[PDB]
Amino acid sequence: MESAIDTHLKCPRTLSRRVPEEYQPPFPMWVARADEQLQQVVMGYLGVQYRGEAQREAALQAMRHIVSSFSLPDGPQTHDLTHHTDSSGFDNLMVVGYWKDPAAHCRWLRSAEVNDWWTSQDRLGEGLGYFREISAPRAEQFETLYAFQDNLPGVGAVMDSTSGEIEEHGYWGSMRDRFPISQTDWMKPTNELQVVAGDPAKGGRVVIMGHDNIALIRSGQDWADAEAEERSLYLDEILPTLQDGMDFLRDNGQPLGCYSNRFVRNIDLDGNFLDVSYNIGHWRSLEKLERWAESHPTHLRIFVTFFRVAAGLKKLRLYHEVSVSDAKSQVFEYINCHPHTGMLRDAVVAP
Amino acid sequence: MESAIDTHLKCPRTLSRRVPEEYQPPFPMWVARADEQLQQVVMGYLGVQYRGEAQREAALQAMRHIVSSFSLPDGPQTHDLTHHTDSSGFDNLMVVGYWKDPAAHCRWLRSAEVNDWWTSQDRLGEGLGYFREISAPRAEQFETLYAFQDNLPGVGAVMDSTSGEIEEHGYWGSMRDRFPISQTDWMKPTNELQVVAGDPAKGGRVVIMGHDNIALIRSGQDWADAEAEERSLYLDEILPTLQDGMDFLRDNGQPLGCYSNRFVRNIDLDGNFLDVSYNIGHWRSLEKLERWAESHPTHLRIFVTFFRVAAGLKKLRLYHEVSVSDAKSQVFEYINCHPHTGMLRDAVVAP
Ligand code: HEM
Ligand code: HEM
Repeated sequence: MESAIDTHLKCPRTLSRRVPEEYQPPFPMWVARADEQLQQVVMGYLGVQYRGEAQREAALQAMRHIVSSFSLPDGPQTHDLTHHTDSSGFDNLMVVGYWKDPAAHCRWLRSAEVNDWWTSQDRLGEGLGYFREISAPRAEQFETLYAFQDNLPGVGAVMDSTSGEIEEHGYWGSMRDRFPISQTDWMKPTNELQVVAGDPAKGGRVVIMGHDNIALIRSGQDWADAEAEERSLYLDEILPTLQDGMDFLRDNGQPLGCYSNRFVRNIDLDGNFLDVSYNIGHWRSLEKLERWAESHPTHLRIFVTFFRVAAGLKKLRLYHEVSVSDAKSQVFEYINCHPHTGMLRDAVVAP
Repeated sequence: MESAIDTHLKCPRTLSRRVPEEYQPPFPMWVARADEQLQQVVMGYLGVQYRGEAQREAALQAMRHIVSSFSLPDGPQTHDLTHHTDSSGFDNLMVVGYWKDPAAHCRWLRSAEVNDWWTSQDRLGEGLGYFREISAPRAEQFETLYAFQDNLPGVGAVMDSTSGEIEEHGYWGSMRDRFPISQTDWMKPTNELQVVAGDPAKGGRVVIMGHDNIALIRSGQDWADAEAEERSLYLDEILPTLQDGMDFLRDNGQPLGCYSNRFVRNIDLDGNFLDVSYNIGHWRSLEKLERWAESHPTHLRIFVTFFRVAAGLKKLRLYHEVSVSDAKSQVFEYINCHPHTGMLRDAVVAP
């Protein structure tokens, strides 16, 4: 039994864990580890938005261009591509790139080939929407939790190794306790999403300024290796409730502090689906997310199922990563996207 | 004319500059430039404190040990060594190291050679004080201003080049306007310096937790190369008033939000003085520092002299660097130092 907080990130606490030192969790779970060299990661979501069959091939070709850009020097270490249809009826292709070094990310982003493409007036006449939602949490500002040990997805893939079994899980509040910064910091939101260039209502190029301690969750499901048994457990017994939860956040999240809820399925560059999905959730604060996860019947129903089946699990892969970031480490930019896209929906015009 | 804010760090402003776009400064001044690869610097002040002639040789040797540690793998790019006698009558040797990569800094800090020496029980029995005051401002969170273009000292030494003449200087508020983060952030202090291990009153090992937006100023004077004329201008006409302002901050700074004011002179490892000095000032916020600089007769007197003599200066080198940093990027640690040392003085015991 180990703490989820890596030894180099342990600090004298000025805030207490939810559970006492004697706490033992109910079943094994693991976290991603990295040594002191991992200072900050960059999580970059790049999207292509389109409407209808009419624009499907153009969208895939734009996304091929973006993914190809990841192969340029200082591109991300790892990436994956997803699709979802939003509540406005628009299709959205999203690729996430992970960097383990923010200087490399910035070299890539500022490079002529990348920046000339993104800043070109030509992006405005292509009948597609494009967007960038980028955050750079420090090592202190994220946590991961896996129900398995090998082949860690998402941010875990850019870290060094897997921990042994960790103490801080199996109770509400445990996510927070796994963030090293929770030792001393409440992670409170300040200020608001703010429109700082363009107009969300009118398309074109729009820049949304972020705010400190926006929480971002990627919670994922990978059933690609499951046999008939675990495949059925997932698709028949977990997914229908999860879908209800994701629809709920998508359609009713605004008053709860859920700025954007996407429920996405991995695809390849031909647009064929893979048996892997995840939520991408942007929240005003970690506390808002905590409230929903611990009280909504959808999440509570699947939480119970997990506790019940966790011991049997062989191939079904369930995990999450959650992070917070500083305003100074966030980018939210949109080109010809509809007004409910991502952080456009809740951005404040004149705070 | 150029902006002080480097092109990659310009943002849509939500806070306005103090002067309008048409403003032209009264005389030329320059800043340090670095490209997008410079993400964050680390400024590490490492000290050895002693009292009396009886501890002098032991203190110089302790500092030789510390300076020799900078040659270890992932040591600082640059460093310099200073002496001052504090108001408590203790002598203080301080070496500053600058890193341009925080991962390198952290590899060095956590290395067995460095960390075993710092954490050893042996440190407590040596009749000397040791301290570390380390901060890591992002590129957005510091500014430099030089009255010259070549051989930039301090943090400038780890940056890439010197700018052309810059717009944002010559008025109160210009320091603030030179910080890229001032485009959107008031840089307000939150919370307080807090004792989180040990007891400042009782020596031994003491850890002080920082707070967001502590301001750190290094304002320097180098007359080493001045011929007759500039040597007299400095030592006869500037220094006596500067000394009065430094004594004021040292002895009367607490109510003003100056946590620590040190006026130090460079030395070699033998303790021979060099003709270079600087202030090392730690302030609750940039605003507190602004108020003092723009209103105190000492600083105002030398400000005026500078305006008068700036056109003539050839060899006398005057400059500053000012930074703010996040609580999560600060270290304030003390071993057997007296209770008025650095951040021990104003640290709150039970906030
Ligand atoms: C297959 C789908 C899911 C299942 C079976 C599931 C189940 C669970 C379980 C069992 C835990 C506690 C883990 C532990 O500490 O050992 C947990 C934590 C959590 N889940 Fe889910 N979950 C799923 C999807 C999601 C999604 C899509 C969200 C998005 C909001 C979410 C939000 C959370 C949060 C915020 C926590 C941390 C609670 C805390 O520690 O305070 N979950 N989930
Ligand atoms: C020989 C010593 C010094 C001289 C001749 C001097 C003079 C000046 C001058 C002329 C400026 C305005 C520069 C410009 O914007 O063009 C300035 C700015 C400033 N100085 Fe000094 N100074 C000296 C030392 C110090 C020291 C030791 C401190 C430490 C507190 C200090 C604090 C400041 C601050 C905070 C500003 C920025 C004011 C603002 O832009 O709002 N100075 N100084």
